[PDB]
Amino acid sequence: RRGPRLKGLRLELPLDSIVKRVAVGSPLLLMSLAFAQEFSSGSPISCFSPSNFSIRQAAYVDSSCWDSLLHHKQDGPGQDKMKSLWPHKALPYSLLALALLMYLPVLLWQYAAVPALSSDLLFIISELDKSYNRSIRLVQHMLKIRQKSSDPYVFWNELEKARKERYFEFPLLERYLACKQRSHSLVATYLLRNSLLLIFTSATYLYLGHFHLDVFFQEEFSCSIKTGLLSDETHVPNLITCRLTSLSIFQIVSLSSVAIYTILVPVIIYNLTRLCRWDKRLLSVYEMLPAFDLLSRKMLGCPINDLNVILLFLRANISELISFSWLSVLCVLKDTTTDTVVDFMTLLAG
Amino acid sequence: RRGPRLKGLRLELPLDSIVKRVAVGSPLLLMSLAFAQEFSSGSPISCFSPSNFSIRQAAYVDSSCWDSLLHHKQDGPGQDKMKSLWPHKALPYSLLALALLMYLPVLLWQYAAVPALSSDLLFIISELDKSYNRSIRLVQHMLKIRQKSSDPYVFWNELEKARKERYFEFPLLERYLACKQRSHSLVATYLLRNSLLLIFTSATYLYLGHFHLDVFFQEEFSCSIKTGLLSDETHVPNLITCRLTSLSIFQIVSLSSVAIYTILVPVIIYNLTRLCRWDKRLLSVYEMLPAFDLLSRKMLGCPINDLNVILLFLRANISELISFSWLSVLCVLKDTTTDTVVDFMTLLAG
Amino acid sequence: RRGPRLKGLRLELPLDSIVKRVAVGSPLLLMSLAFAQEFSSGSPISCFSPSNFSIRQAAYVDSSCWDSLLHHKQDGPGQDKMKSLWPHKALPYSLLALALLMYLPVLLWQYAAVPALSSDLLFIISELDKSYNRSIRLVQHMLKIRQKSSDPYVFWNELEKARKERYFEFPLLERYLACKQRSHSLVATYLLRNSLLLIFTSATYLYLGHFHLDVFFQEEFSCSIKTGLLSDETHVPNLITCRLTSLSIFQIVSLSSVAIYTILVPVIIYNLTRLCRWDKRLLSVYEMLPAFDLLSRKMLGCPINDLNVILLFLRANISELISFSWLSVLCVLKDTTTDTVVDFMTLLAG
Amino acid sequence: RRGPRLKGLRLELPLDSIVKRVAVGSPLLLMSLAFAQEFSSGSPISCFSPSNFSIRQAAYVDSSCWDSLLHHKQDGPGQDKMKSLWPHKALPYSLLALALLMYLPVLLWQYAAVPALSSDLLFIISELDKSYNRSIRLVQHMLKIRQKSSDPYVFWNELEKARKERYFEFPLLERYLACKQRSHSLVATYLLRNSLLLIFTSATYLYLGHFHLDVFFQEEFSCSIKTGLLSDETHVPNLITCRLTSLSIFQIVSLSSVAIYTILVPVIIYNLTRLCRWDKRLLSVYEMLPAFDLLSRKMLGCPINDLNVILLFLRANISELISFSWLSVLCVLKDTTTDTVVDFMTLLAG
Amino acid sequence: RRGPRLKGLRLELPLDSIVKRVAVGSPLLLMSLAFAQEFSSGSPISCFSPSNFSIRQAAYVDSSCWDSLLHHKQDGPGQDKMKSLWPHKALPYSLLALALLMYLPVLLWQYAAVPALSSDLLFIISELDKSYNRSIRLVQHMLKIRQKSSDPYVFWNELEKARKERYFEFPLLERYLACKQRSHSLVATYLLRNSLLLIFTSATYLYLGHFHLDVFFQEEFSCSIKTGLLSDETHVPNLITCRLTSLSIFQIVSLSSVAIYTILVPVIIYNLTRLCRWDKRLLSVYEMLPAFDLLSRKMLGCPINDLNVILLFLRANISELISFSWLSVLCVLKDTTTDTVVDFMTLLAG
Ligand SMILES: *[C@@H]1O[C@H](CO)[C@@H](O)[C@H](O)[C@H]1NC(C)=O
Ligand SMILES: *[C@@H]1O[C@H](CO)[C@@H](O)[C@H](O)[C@H]1NC(C)=O
Ligand SMILES: *[C@@H]1O[C@H](CO)[C@@H](O)[C@H](O)[C@H]1NC(C)=O
Ligand SMILES: *[C@@H]1O[C@H](CO)[C@@H](O)[C@H](O)[C@H]1NC(C)=O
Ligand SMILES: *[C@@H]1O[C@H](CO)[C@@H](O)[C@H](O)[C@H]1NC(C)=O
Repeated sequence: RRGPRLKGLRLELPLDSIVKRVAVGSPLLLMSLAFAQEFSSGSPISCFSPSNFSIRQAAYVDSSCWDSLLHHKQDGPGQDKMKSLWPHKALPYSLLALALLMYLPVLLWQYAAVPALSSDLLFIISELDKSYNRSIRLVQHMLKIRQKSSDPYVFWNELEKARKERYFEFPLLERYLACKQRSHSLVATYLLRNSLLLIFTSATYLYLGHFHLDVFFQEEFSCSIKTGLLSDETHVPNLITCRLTSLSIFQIVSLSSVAIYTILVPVIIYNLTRLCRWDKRLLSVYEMLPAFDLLSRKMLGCPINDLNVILLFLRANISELISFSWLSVLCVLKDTTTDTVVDFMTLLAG
Repeated sequence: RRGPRLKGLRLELPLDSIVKRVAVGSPLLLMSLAFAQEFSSGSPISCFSPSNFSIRQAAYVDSSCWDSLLHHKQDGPGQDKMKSLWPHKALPYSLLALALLMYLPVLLWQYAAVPALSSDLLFIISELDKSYNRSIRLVQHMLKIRQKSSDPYVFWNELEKARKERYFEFPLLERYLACKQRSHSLVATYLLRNSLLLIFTSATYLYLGHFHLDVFFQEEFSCSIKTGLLSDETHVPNLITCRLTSLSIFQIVSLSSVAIYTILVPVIIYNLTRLCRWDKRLLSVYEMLPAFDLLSRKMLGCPINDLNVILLFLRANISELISFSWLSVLCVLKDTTTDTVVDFMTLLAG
Repeated sequence: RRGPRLKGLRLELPLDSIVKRVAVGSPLLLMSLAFAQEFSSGSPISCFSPSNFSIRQAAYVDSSCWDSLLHHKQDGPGQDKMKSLWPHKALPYSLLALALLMYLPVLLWQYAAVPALSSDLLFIISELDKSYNRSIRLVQHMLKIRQKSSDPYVFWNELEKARKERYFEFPLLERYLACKQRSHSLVATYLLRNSLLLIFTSATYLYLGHFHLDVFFQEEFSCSIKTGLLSDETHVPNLITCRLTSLSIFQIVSLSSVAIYTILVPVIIYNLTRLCRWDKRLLSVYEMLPAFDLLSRKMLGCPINDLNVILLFLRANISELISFSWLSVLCVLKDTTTDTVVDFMTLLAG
Repeated sequence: RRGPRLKGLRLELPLDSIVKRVAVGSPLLLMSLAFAQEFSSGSPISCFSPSNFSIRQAAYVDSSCWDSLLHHKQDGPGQDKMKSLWPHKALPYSLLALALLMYLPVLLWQYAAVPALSSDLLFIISELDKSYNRSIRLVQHMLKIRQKSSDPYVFWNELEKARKERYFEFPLLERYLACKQRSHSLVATYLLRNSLLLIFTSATYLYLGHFHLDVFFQEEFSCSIKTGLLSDETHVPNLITCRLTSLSIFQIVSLSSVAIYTILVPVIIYNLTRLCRWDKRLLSVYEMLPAFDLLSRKMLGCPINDLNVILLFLRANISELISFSWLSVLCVLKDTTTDTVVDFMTLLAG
Repeated sequence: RRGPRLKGLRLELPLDSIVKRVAVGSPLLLMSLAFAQEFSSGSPISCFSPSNFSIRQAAYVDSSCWDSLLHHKQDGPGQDKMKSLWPHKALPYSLLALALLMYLPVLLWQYAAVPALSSDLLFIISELDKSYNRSIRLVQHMLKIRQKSSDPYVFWNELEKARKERYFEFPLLERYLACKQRSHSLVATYLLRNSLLLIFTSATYLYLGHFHLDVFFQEEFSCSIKTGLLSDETHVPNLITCRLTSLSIFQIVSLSSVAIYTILVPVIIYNLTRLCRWDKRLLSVYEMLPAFDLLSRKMLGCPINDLNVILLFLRANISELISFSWLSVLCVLKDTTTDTVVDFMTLLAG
């Protein structure tokens, strides 16, 4: 029971998982599409060499014109003195670099803030289960006392007496939360991961703006082979002119990546903003019970605190641990009420 | 028992599962067929270049004419000044976009309304099994009292006394259903998912009506290569005329998608209408027992309510849980009768 | 025990399963063969273009003549003014449509009549095992009474007394069968599924008689390319004449499908006939036992009733459940008899 | 223990399993070899067309001459007016038909005689284990009386008394075997399956004798393309003459299939003959045991009875069930004897 | 414990398994290599046709010359009037035939001598474990008697008395072994399997000596195409002369197979000779314990008896069953001793 609970513990908020998967898979899918196009077309570019050229000579011209992009510029009939067509060649490599960059912050978070968070979460839930049991066991005596005397004054007095009984409030958790309220490691790692994601998105925007808009269309370009030693060969032409077939795929890939990351920006902004605000209905729900009372009194402090991230993970987990299904219904009963404690105790016993 | 039961709980209905599968598989199947045709034909189009052109020059003409669809229009000998043949090139990408759009509402529903619904279903069934056990436990005393006195007046009086005994009616369920009847999150998500499906179907209709009917046949088109820098090349022709071989596949894909989504429309309309009416024979069947009676008196309210969706999921689930295997036969016995309670109690005990 | 039993419950039948498998596998296998032939031949058709045509122009002619089947009708040199050769191109698509049509009634039956039948079978067998145990429990007292007095008059009197004892006859089963005898959902679904199978078989017959017999042989056909915008090109011929290589595969596929469905027709007719008659030796076998006696008195009514389908499934299942291996031997003993009950009781106890 | 025994029960004998496997594997393996040759050669036939013909025209001639086998006869330079070369084209299809035909009787046997045989076998073995236990339980008293009195007269008298005690002889088994001696379903299915196998073997012999010997060698054949519309084409030759490369593979396949089925004939003859004779040493072994004595006295009748098949499967199964390893040694002891019963009882107890 | 022992029983010896694997896999590996060479070379042979021949005509010549090996001889420039080059074509088929022939005796042995041997082995080991336990249980009394009186005369007298006690010597095993001494089925099957292996090895030697040495080198051969109907074709040459590329692979395959089977011959001879001699140190080791004494004194007759095979399998199995690790150490103690019995008894007790 315990071990399976530890394995099922969540250390990555459900919403951020989709962002991780998208930001790490989209460049990979685009790169796979680029490779598929490259291997389907046979040749990345095709050139219009004279009829005299044999098949081998034409293949040599194609290869030398396609491989001379990273090295020398090539100019089409709509451009200035020079235009750089290199991004056509360095597209899959840039996609690999972008995928690695996007995966890097995930690795940073996992290696830097998985173990402490796991330990804190497991310890807190282990304490909280028995804390809830101990809080519940007094409800029977509370109900008997209420039945004996119906006035509310005695009820409030006995509630105060139970609170002061010192049989609970777990001074361990009080000190632990007091210490955590000053810790900043988890918030630091979270904010750093989000900021890295945003910085890399801006970097991709800059890359696709500086190096892809200039040659976005660039239908054809006039290559040359005489730059090498074979300048005394009159057989070859001077300015063999040709084009590149994967231009449409390049344009698509670029636009698709831009759109995907524009979509992803606001999600990351919301994820970062989640820390600025303390986790409000649930707070009023859990304030009543002494077990959750201790951790609900810390909202006076600044929102940016390690406990805040721990609070987010507790809210994410407790939704499925099992301990949440009861107090929610109990507080729904309280809200509906103009008896409730007796019904809650009966349900818990059942 | 509880574990496997909560694993086996269904949260997507049986009928909507087929629609979800179809609306995401059909576009993928059509895309796979398009890619298979592309890689089987070797080239997407073939052009009738002069005999002087070598193999490499002919391949260059083919590639430049096939890649100049998204960029420039091409006109056949039956059209107006201009006709756009770009939908031929952007078919698989549009199919991918449509598949993602159709899959989006499923993800929205699963991320937005799976956990609350799961918790509500689990709590309701867990309480309902105990409610049924407690209710059936009193049939023995009912039988003894009925045997002692045969008149129906005493039977009715004792039935009222049992109802007022207060040993059941579970004030938890009463207040839970009262709260649910005002909630609108589940109905909102359901209606939003259905409306998204309808809107995306209409969008596909518009896309295939605007950008496929104009060039539905468009056998051939007249391409040109002189638009580039090689406008001084007298060797090449001026208006190389050629065609595209995947026209039949394009026409099929379009018609097939239109037919599939026309088929799917009415199913989604029925799914949306399901909420407009409360789930009648089963209602009369389950009204008798006190356990199901409590949720059977909420029919007065507006049909649109969170409880209605939960009612649908309970009806879908109880049909296989096991709890329904008895009351149906008991109410069949009641219908047959001009003793029945005794037979039902004996069957339950057995 | 109960779990594995309900997993092993059969809800299709041993015979109709083979028809279900064949009616879907045959079109799929034929389509796979057609695709294999298409990808092995490389070119679905080959045309006899002049020697002047280069390789690219010849490939263009092949593609344009093969793609102009579904759009225009081509004329062979043995025919009337015009003949339609489109079924050659639309063969695998028609096979896919036929496979989907064949699979549709199976899905209808599974989604429409699997759950009610499963529940009815489960309840009936669960009650019948206990009924058999209770019935056999009295054989000991019957044996003692028979041993005490050897005359047959007292034996018959005690048999009547046991029948009237009211310790069995399970009024639940009586009313359940009475209600079922009026139900018609299961018979309706069964008849609808079989009728859909027959209608689709007739539709395939019509399709292969209208659109395959006319062009069954159609060795060659005279194609044309000047219909496009190369009508002023004197280089091309006027009426390039050519043939299609997969003609034999087409002929085979057609004949094979016709034969397979002709074989399948009588099986479905027999499946429909199975409902018109109640299942006779087994009835005389099971009449004696009181538990089986109740369900054996309902044949006075029309054979077309919901209970009839449930009776068929009971006969199909009980053959392997275990509850049948004994009564068969007991009734074999009864037939062999000119003691038997004592031997049966001893065997059951052992 | 029981369930695993039921699963491990053999229902197809060990010898006929090899014939079943071979009669289906051989045609499938030959078909796979034919397809491998077809896809390795690239062209099923190659033709010697003039040098003027381009590559496309030569491929057209090849395809039209290879596809005109099933349609029109082709004559080689050693034949009469006409010879039919169709069997070259319809070889893999004929192999598929033969494989399906050979698989059909197996399916008939499995669907028609598996369940009754399984039920009879399981019932008989379940009764026989208890019968053997009861029979051996009396060996202790037999040994005691034999020790008390050494004369053989008292031994025989006590043997007769034990036989008449009526504590065994299981009247159930007697009546069951008496009923089975008249049943003919199992022998009918067995003989029908064997006769179907023999008939299909003879059919293959006829097919390979009528349609393969005539054109067994048929090196080359003179094709023609002018039969179509292009009879005014002076360019093409009149009687293009060519050959087929897979002739050796065809010859092999034919000879191999003939040899395999000639090998299989005698095995099936022996399988059929197995029923004509009752299974003798084992009968003398099992006659002594009272449990096996009952079925031993049933060979007075005709060997062709249902029990004969049941006897064959009992002999096949008991060899591994466990109930055979002891009585064989006991009867070996009896044969060696000029004490043995005491040793057998001690071994059984141990 | 028992069942796993039955599954782990060895029924094929450790040495003959390697011979089986080699003799069944070597031809398969050589066939795979031949097929790989065939599919890597593209054309099994290449011919030097004139320059006038187009590509299609050259391919036709290649195919017609390669396919005319099994039909007509081809003569090279070093040979007599005729030489047969067919073995080049039938090499993989001959390898398949050889593999099937080598696998046949294995199947014969497994189908004909696995069940009886398995039953005998399991029965013998089951009896022998109890025999060993019963024999060792008397060592305690033997030790007590030896301690009471130290003289060897009383020790020998008590040993004889224990041997005559009749509490062991298991007349079951005595009679079983006496019967087995006359059985010959197992030795017959073993000798037949070995003789089949030797005969098939000799057959391969004959096949490779008659049909491979004559044309072992045979670099080239002069083919002809005019033998058909194109004898009036002046365009074709008369005696197109060409070679075959897989000659080296053929030579290798042949030499490798010869070497492998020459290696395998002596191993099979040793396996056959194994039966001629009874298995000697172990015989003296087991001559002591009464459990193994019974089977040790059954060696007086001819070594070729059924028990001999049973003895071989017992020796092979007991090495790992567990029942041998003790008596070996006890007899080592006996050999080392000039005390040994006392030490062995103390070790057993410990
Ligand atoms: C074509 O070839 C000739 C001779 O090889 C050469 O003189 C001429 O320059 C070539 N054409 C071009 C455009 O270079
Ligand atoms: C064929 O080639 C010649 C010279 O290479 C050129 O003048 C002519 O225009 C070409 N014909 C076409 C139709 O392009
Ligand atoms: C053959 O080619 C020449 C020149 O390319 C052309 O004039 C003639 O029409 C062609 N033959 C046919 C049958 O079209
Ligand atoms: C070769 O081609 C010429 C012209 O294309 C034709 O007249 C002649 O008949 C052809 N040769 C044969 C054998 O058909
Ligand atoms: C070359 O071809 C011509 C005609 O195409 C033919 O007459 C001659 O015999 C061929 N050469 C040889 C060596 O056969």
